[PDB]
Parts: sequence; C-alpha cells; structure tokens
Amino acid sequence: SHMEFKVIAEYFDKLEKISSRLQLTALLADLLSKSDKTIIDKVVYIIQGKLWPDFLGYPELGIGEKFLIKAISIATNTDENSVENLYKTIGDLGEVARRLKSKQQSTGILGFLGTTSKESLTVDEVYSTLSKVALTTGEGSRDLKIRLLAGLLKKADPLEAKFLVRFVEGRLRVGIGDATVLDAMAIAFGGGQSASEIIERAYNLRADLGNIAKIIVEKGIEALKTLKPQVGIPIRPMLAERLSNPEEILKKMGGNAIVDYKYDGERAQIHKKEDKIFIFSRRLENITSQYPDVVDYVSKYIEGKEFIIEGEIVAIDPESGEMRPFQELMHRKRKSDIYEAIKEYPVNVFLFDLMYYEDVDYTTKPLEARRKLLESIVKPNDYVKIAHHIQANNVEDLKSFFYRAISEGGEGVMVKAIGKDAIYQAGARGWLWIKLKRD
Amino acid sequence: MKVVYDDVRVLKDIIQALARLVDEAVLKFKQDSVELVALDRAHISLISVNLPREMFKEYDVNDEFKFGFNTQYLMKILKVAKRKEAIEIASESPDSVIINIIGSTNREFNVRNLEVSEQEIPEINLQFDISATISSDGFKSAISEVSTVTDNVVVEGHEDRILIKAEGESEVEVEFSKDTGGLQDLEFSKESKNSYSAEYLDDVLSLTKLSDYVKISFGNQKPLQLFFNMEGGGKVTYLLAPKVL
Amino acid sequence: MAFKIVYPNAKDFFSFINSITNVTDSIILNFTEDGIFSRHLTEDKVLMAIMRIPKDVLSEYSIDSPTSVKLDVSSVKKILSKASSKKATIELTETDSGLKIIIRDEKSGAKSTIYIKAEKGQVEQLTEPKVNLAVNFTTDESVLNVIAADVTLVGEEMRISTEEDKIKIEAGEEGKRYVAFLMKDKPLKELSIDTSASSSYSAEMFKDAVKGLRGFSAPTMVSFGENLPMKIDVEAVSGGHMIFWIAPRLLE
Amino acid sequence: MKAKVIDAVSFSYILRTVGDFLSEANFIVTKEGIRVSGIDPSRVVFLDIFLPSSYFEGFEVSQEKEIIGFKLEDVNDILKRVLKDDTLILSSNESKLTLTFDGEFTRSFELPLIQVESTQPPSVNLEFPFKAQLLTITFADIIDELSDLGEVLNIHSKENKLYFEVIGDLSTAKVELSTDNGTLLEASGADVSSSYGMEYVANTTKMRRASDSMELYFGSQIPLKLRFKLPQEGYGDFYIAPR
DNA sequence: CCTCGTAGTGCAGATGCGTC
DNA sequence: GTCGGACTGAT
DNA sequence: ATCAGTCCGACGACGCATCTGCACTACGAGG
Ligand SMILES: *P(=O)(O)OC[C@H]1O[C@@H](n2cnc3c(N)ncnc32)[C@H](O)[C@@H]1O
Ligand SMILES: [Mn+2]
Ligand SMILES: [Mn+2]
Ligand SMILES: [Mn+2]
Ligand SMILES: [Mn+2]
Repeated sequence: SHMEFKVIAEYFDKLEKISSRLQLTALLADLLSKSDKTIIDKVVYIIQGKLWPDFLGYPELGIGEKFLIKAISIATNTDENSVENLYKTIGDLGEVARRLKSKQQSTGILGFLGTTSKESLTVDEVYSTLSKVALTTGEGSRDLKIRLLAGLLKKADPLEAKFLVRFVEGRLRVGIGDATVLDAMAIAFGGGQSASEIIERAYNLRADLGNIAKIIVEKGIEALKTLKPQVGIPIRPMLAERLSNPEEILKKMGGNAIVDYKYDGERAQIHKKEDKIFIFSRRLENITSQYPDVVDYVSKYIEGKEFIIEGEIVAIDPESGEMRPFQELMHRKRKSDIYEAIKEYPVNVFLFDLMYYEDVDYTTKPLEARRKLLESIVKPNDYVKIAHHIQANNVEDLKSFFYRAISEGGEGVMVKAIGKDAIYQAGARGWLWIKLKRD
Repeated sequence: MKVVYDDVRVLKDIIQALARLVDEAVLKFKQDSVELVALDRAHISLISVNLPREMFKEYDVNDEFKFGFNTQYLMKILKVAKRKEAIEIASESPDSVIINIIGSTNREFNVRNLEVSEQEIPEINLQFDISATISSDGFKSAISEVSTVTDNVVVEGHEDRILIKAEGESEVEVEFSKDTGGLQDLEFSKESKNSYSAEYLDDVLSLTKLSDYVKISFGNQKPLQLFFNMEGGGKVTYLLAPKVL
Repeated sequence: MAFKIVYPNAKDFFSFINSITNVTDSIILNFTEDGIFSRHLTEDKVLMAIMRIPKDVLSEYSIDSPTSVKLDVSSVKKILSKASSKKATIELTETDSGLKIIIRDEKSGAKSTIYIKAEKGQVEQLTEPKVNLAVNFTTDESVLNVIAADVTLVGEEMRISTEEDKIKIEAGEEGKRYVAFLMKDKPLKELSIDTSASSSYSAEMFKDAVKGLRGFSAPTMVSFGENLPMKIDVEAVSGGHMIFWIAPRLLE
Repeated sequence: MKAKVIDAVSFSYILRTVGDFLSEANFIVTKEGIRVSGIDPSRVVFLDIFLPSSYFEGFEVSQEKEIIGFKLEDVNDILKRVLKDDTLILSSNESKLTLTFDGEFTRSFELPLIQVESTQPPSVNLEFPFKAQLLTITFADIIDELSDLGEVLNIHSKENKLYFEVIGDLSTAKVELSTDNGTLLEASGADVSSSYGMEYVANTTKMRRASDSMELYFGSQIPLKLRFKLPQEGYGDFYIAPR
C-alpha cells in the first residue's frame, strides 16, 4: 500500500551487469528482505513473468507485438510512422520507448480547466490494472485494452517505463529463473544455507509459488516436512537422459532392468476426487475442457477412490488399433465442434505410475510396491491398458525388443531403474531414467 | 429512491455513447435532477449528461444514491425492449438495485453495486472563435466520408464558409457555406486551422439522433467542443484535445 | 471550353463506374463527339464490357479537341460511395492536376469536390465486336440473380437450351443435377425465338456479370447464338447503355 | 412416395430446427404417417417428430416399408433456397430424392441416398406432477432474451406459479407467469424444482412459424417435456435431461 | 403501395498463441 | 525439446 | 596444467482463434 514500483526497477537496473551466479544471488535477497508483507505473493509472481500460475484456467493477456507501438505512439504524442521507423532499426522495443520520455511530454485536457497534481504509482494498483486488462472481454475490446494500458505508460518515469514493456512481452532477459529464486529465499528468510533442501522439497510438493511463500512467511521456516498432495495443485514431473547404445547403461545397472515403451504424443496427469475429472499436460494447463470425451473412461473403469495417476494420450487409427503421430492428434484439439470429428479420432490412454491413493504419501517408497498396487486397479478393455513391462538380460536381448518397438511405431524404447535408489524425484534430470532414440 | 421514465430509446444512445469511452460510471440522483460526469482513461475526452425533473412521471428521491455499474452489462440489459415500453428503477438498502421492465410480459433484474474511483474535475469555461450551428444529419455524412481514409482531420474556417478537408494522398473537401444548408451563425474573430484524430470522433456518432441542431465551436490552439439540446433543457458536451501539432 | 459535362443522376454514374470496376481497378476514359465512352478486357479474354452514353442526355457539353483521361480507381471507390438525394447533380471538369469531381446536394446543402492526378492524351475510335444472335428474351433483374445463385451448389458449367419453343437450363454432374424452365409469358414479359442452340458458358463469370447489374430498374435484354458469345443489355434510370460480352468455351 | 405441401416455409423451418442436434436422421414411411426419430450424441436430449396424413395433401403411397436417409447438411442447404410462399413436391426414387418447387418457374435438386440405421427409443411411461399451457409467441420472446446470461437454467414452480430463474455470480434474472396475467389456464399438479441446461433449450426456439400453442411438463430429478402443437393434430416433442 | 432505418447475418481481413 | 553456451567447480 | 555437474534464454514456421468492418436482406412505423 505504501510501496512504490521504483524500487523494483532500480534493483533490476543492476542486473544486466553481472555474469556470476554467485554474485547476483547475494543481491537478489535484499528486495525480499526489505519488501513489506501482504504483497509478497504479488512481488514473487512479478519476478518470474506471470500474473498467476497457469492451472487456474485464466485467460491469456491479449496485448501483442504491434499493439505496443500504437500504445507508445498514443502515450508519447508521436506519429505512428515515426515510432515505427525508429523501431525498425533497433530491435529492442525497450530502448525504442526509452528516450521518448525525456525529449517530449504531454498536456491533455486535465489542466485547461485548472488542475496540477501528480503522485508516484504503487505496485498494488499496477497489479490491479494488469488484472483488469487481462479480462476485458466485452465487444469493443481493442479500444478498451490499448487505452487502459496507456494509463500507466502516461503515469510512469523514464527508467521505470522500460521493463514494463518487457513485462508485457512476457520474457525478462535479466538473469533470474526459479531455482535461483528458491536458493535466494532460503538464504534470506531461512538464514541457513543448508536449509535450502527443505524449501526445494516444499516447492516440489506444490506447483504454485505464492502459496508456498505465504505459508513460509506465516507459520515460519518450519511446517514444511508434513505437506502432502491434495487433489488439486499438481507435482512437477521428472525428465530423462539420452545417450548412445554402448556397454554403459548395463554396466551402470549390472543385470536385468525394467523396460517400458516410449510412447509418442501428449502426456497426462490425472486428479480424480471421486466426483470430478482433472487432466493436465506436459506443463501446467487445464486441458479438461479440450478433452471431455475420456472423462468417463478414467472414471468408471478405474474403480476406487481419490487418486493421482500418470499416463500418456496418443491418437489411434479409427479403423483398428494402430499408432498415429502426435501431429495427427493436433488436428482435433482446437475446435469447439466436438461431436462431428471426435468420434473419428480414437484416444487410448496408458498408465505408467501412481502417486497418491491411500490417503498417505507414496513418492519415497521403492518402485515395485507402487507398480504392484497399481496393477490391481485396472479393468481390461480396449481403451485403458498398461505399459509393456518386460525384462531383458543383455544387449543381445534389447535389440530384439527394440526392433519390435520400431515395427510398432513410436519414438523407440526407454529404460528404468530398479532398487531402493529408484525414488520418484520431482524436477531435475537425474540418472535413474535413461532414454534412447533414433533420428 | 423511485425513478420512472417512459421511453428507453432516449436511454440507448446515451449509453452506447458512454460504452465506447470508459469502463465505469456513476449516476448521481439529487433533489433537482440527475447528473453524470465521466472522464476517459487517456484524459482526452469528457462527456456530461443531465436530465431534469420534468420528464419523470411524478417521482422523487429523498436523498443521494451513488449507483455504480459496468457499461457492457448495463447496455446488455437495455436491449430487452423493442417497442415503446416503460422502465422504473428503485431500491431500498444501499447495497442492491432493482430494475424492472413492464408493459409486456414483466421482467425484473437484481444488480449488485460495484465501487468506482473518480477524481475531481472543474467546470467548463472554454471560449472559442466560431459558433457554427450547422445541421445534424450532414455532420454524420461528412465524417463518415472524410475519416474513412485518413488518421487526422483538418477543420479550417473563414468569414463566409466552414471548410472540412483531408490531406495527403487524397484531398476531399466538404463545405457548409451560407449558400443553401450551411451556417446559421458565425463570429468573425480570426481564422483557425487545427487537426483531430479520426477515431475519437466515431464514438459520438450515435448521439446525433436526439435533435436537429448542433453547435460546433473551436479556435486556434484551442480544443473542440460540440453541443446538443433536447426537450427539458438537457445538456450534452464533448471536449476533445487537439493533436500534437 | 475543353472539358465540361454534366449528368443528372449520380446513382447511375456510380453504378456504371462500379460495373466497370468489377473487372479492373483502373479506368481509361475518352471524351469526344460521342460523349462518354470506356472499354476494358480481362487478361484471360473471357469477359468484355463496353459502356456508351449518347450525347443527348447530358445537360451540358463543351469540349475543344479529342483528349483522354486515364484514371486509377483505387481510393476513390469508397469516397464516391456517398451519393444521396437520388438524382444529385454531378458534373465533370478537367485540371492540370488531372480531374475534379463536383457533387451538389439539396438535402443538407453541402458540396463534395475531389482532386485526382491523371495525365491527358487522345481519344480512340469506337470498337465493338461483330456477331449475330437469334435466340433472345427480355426478363427482370432478380431472375438472373436467382439463376446465378442456384448454380453454385452443383458445379461450374452452365448450359442453355431452347428446344421446341421451350427454354431449359441444366448443369451440374451425374449425381447432383439442376433442372429449370422458362416458359412463354409465365415468368417473362416479351419473347422472340427463331432457333435453338447451346451456351456452355462459365459460372463465375456469370456471377460477376450479374453482380454488376443491380440498380437498373429496366427489363434486361438477353440474346445468344450457336457456339457464340453472350450479350447482356440494360437501360439506365436517366439514360444510357451498358452491354457486356460473355465469352464461350467452344467444345470444352 | 409422392407428397406436396402448399407451404414450403414452415416445413423448411421445422427441418432446420430438427437438424441442429443430430448429424444423420432417417425418414420412415408407414400406412398412415411419416416419422423422424433420433438421439443426440451427447446422450442428453431426445427428440421425435410425427406428421399426420393431412398436413401434406395429395399423399400417394407406393410401398409400405420405404426407409430413406439423408445427409443433414445437403437438405438444409438446398431448402435454404426458398423464395416465397411456394409449393414443394417430393418424390422418392429408388436411391435418390428430388425436391422441386412450384412458383414462377420449376426447380429440381437431386441428392443420393445414404445408408444409415440406428433406432434406440427410450420408453417414457411417465406421469409428470405438473401441467401448464401457454402461447408460443410468449415463450419464444421470453427465451430469446435470457439466453446470454449463463448456462444453468433453473426451473422453479409453486402453487399455480411457474417461475423462470437464471442466477449468475454477479447478478440474477427472474421471470413470472400467472394464470390471471399471461399463462392461459390449466395449471395443476404439485410443487417441485429442478435445473437444466441453456444452449439445448435455446436452440429449439426456432419454432415461431409452425406453432400455435405448446405444453410444459416437468418435475424433480425427472426429464422435462416440451410439446409443440402443429396444425391438424400434428405434434413434435423435445426431451431434455436433469443435471 | 411507397419511403426509411433498424437490425440481423454472412463474409473477407487482419494480429496473437502454443508447440517443439 | 534442443544444441549450444556459458558457469562452476575438484586434483 | 583439465573432464563432470547446473542452469538458461533463443527457434521461428505454422493451424487456429478472435474481433473489425462491409455488403445483402427481411421487416415494422408513417405519408
Ligand atoms: P519424447 O522425448 O518425445 O517425450 C518425452 C516424454 O515421454 C515420456 N515417456 C517416454 N517413454 C516413456 C515410458 N516408457 N513410460 C512413461 N513415460 C514415457 C516421458 O515422461 C517424457 O516426459
Ligand atoms: Mn499459459
Ligand atoms: Mn495479444
Ligand atoms: Mn505472447
Ligand atoms: Mn516426442
């Protein structure tokens, strides 16, 4: 409430000047340590480059590349041709709009009848105005969007009104990601360098960041070891690793390893609280509406209670069971007309992991009990199946299965890890899961 | 808090001329009349509307009532009527508002009261150098003709004629000379030449069909003001800043 | 003087310029002893249009020597689309700049003047195709619009037959087929038939020709022959003529 | 088969409104009538149309088991080309259907016969605990204005008072129908409540042409019934489902 | 029957988005 | 995803 | 004097979506 947006711009001024990850991280803690409460969530949301996490089903901002030129022309009282010609030379629009607030000003109508007043803007009203511009549906929207955006531009300072343009763009070429933010927050609020792993786990638990920050600043550094996945906010996936086919992976393992199929197409994540079907994508996005046909297949055939399961969605040949490229599946997930082309595009799902069913955590248990318990909850049919769990013994056996996998389509084959060390990590790459593919 | 007005065709042009300039507005009911003042977001416009206590069918409000709304939603609830149907607005608690459409199969709507932030604005004392009182139907045609190709109009005057023309690739000209259907009043003062953006003039093209006489006034290094007059002494104003020059 | 012509009804001149703009974005004009006369042909040689205004309807005419005015109607198309008061007075004049169109109206009492940059030249002699046609009829305007609209749902070939004093129109393919009739005095006003022949005209060209006939409240004149082009003639509201030429496809 | 209707506007309208939930239908020929019955892909709305042996005059019957299907788009596109109150004739060939107008001149459109077979009629066997009847113009006007306010249409009834209510997060709407004012007569039954969709019932308002009166039966956790009274004891029905 | 004008309604013509 | 493309380290 | 882990902004060609503005076209008030 009593804050201003000048501080964030000033602290971002000295960010494209250092090239050491051990230096900018130290400086990043100052703003968080000095900022006030009840707006800390907004401050955290600002840095990454989003107004809010993208699993709440909120619409995307509509301001684009060529509309900013018009907005700047309106704000700075310059002809469209002039600003267009100036921008055509220098690519960075921020520098294009940089000088235009020092060599020219505006008058308007407020003052001809008599009025002289100006106050520094606040972060709260900036966030509120951005949120209002976000929705702006109506019928005559464009004039209600550009003019609404131009207010802050006409109520800005020369240094401040350079990163706002990039904010509208959606990318910040400054040198700050998310892991660096976590590490800086751990040092600042926590006070101990070694106390960053608990924060990392807590972030791995919940896909959001503002809620984690607010519960960290409300209860304290503690109350993090006992957070469990509710049916809702998801958990970030893990990634694989690629290499050649030497006597390397087997020497890493030693014996037989769990071998699965490398399906092609969109992945998925399911959260069914016995009443509703929630489906997520390879990133955070509510694809439930775009995928309404299979909300019943994952409901009635999976007999049980609330769970969190992971699988993959791949298009099939309409005539009979036959894999198809993800490019073909891309055709249907765009149009509102559903029951005219949906019935011609089969959607078959597979299952490869389970996360949280019996009201207790399972992400630390070894990767055999989870598979054994998941093997129970399944109904044999032609729409829900399970992965091709097979075991080989040597390199002279992988090729026999690899050739069949190639003949059956898909990108190839994938290996896994068996034993106590095979735990389901969140994020990162690791070396537990390894993939091999062709060109 | 009881207000009754007969026709809604009058309260459609005002609303569609207010939906194109702002996102929120406030209606102020007093012991004398109803006022409405609402700036624009970019501070390049001003539209004022006043309705007296003579068109209302013998109704009165005992105190103030700050009723807020959203332009799109209110304009969407004024498209129900087709013929000359009636309307009445009333409410008791300072939280909710009840709107009713009558005559045909009755309909009622419950509307929540939003909160709108507004700033202080002084009165209007803008004098100019011209008092043209040209017709109302010709202005719409002139604008829809000239402003279809250009992004800036030019308005120059003289002791005998009013010249409206665009420049650049095409030079079209329309005049309102004293010959047959032009001016009906003019002060000499001086000759002025100014410019205005072609987009801000389209937002007030549906406000025309309320009378048959406009009052175009402007001057050198001065804004643009136009005036309309209805029965009961209604007042509508529109102040527009000039171009960068 | 050198160039001074006047036309009573601007809602006919604008119709003429729209009709000639339906085939090109540039207009070539010549002012000589025959008044107003234009000419244009599509590059594919499938549609030809000739416009002639007789030198008696015009209220005023004063020239000095043959001259041409080569125009390019690109931005004036929308500007000229604001003619009202039905028969608003319009006159044409020349300038060293190239052209100046003046419009006078009485509903509101204003003026409309434009500046157009064009060069001068010399006129060209009258050129009209020579052909003889026997089968002919005169109908209204909307009938042609209906015939053009109903044919896009079957195919792109249009054939006309008038066997045994009965006019038949068939098109499409084997699966989807169209049948129509044109009897004596049932939909028609006047008729005169000598023999029978086929047309085999194109469909898009027919649609484009029909789209440029709105605004001429007069019984249109239509004729054709055997493996020969098609001619359509309409009369102006105040005075004038406009004859098209629909090319055939021979044995295609 | 050979039929003829002196009005080609109402029939075009009824086919247009039928062909908005379906994608493929099938005509049926019997000893005394022609019927159209089908179900929606969404498995929510069920509709059936019956036409007696007087709506279309000059009815000749060639065979007693004629079953002809049609693509939904082509028939609608062809019938869209109706000039004015003309006369239409339909004759059933072996594997095609020809539509010919009778106006200023003649017309002829030919469509191939497609193969389709699907008949899953859910039995009704219902006795609704409410009954009302009102004019078609009133219903059309009163539904064509509440469409753009939400999606959850809540139907509420009381003692001889049927109320339409649509409620959103920001504001709510309400309509009132009474026997004394504007709801004719025949209001009897019990007191119940339910809720239904919006788009499904909005799409059926295109019946302001071939209609004079309509009925309305509904209950609680029970499908709602809409019945339209065509001239000469003709009727068409629309069944919707609760939420 | 002859005039608006008012409103739908269909259709090209641009700009922004998410995916590797 | 992806190939860089830096950065940062431990004998 | 060198090989192994961590992290991070660009890659532009695209189907498809959503508003904007312009021709047609049926229909209801007033002479
Ligand atoms: P490709 O590299 O295009 O896609 C990578 C994603 O595919 C999922 N994936 C591959 N192979 C498997 C198996 N056998 N089981 C489960 N998931 C698989 C990975 O999750 C990658 O995210
Ligand atoms: Mn997103
Ligand atoms: Mn955008
Ligand atoms: Mn973007
Ligand atoms: Mn892949």
